[PDB]
Amino acid sequence: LMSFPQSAPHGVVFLHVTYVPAQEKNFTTAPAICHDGKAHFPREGVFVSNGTHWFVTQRNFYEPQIITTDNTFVSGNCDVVIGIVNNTVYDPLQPE
Amino acid sequence: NGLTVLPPLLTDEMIAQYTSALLAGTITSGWTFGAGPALQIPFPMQMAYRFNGIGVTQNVLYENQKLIANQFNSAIGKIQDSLSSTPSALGKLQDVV
Repeated sequence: LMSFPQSAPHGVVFLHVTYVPAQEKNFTTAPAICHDGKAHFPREGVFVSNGTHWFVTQRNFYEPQIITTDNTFVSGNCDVVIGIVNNTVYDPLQPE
Repeated sequence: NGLTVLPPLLTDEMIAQYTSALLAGTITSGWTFGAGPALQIPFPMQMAYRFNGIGVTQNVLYENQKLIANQFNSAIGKIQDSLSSTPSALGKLQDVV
């Protein structure tokens, strides 16, 4: 994250403030999601599953979010991606 | 004549074990084991993260994982072929010794 220098006799001491993750949990993951016969891939997150539903979260911090159109991008069909699972994709325009 | 060579602290077996642990951590956790606790992750997802890091979308990997694995296996084979073809690969270590 950041470091703070410190004066020392004939030397220097750096206070390296680093980010260390902890308290990890296991989740089921999938490389892509197939809803409208089309493959979906997360822009920056990662597909995870807690056993009941599928969510998108960060690759460095657990933050489950609904799989929406703004979080994924379509590229190709589903039968090419190996290990793709079937799950619905949310669309913010549909409620309005 | 007094010239005595001392053996290193870490033997070849310990160096091999360290290398195998590094390799296992790399293939099972990516870069998470180096920053902190090891986090299991499928290797295709690790390759997708690497491609996103080099500026390539992960769909290119999810559509050509087979070809990429074939090219990786061929490169690994060619590495051993080059190592067995000529001893000039370890010329630096040979010159040091």
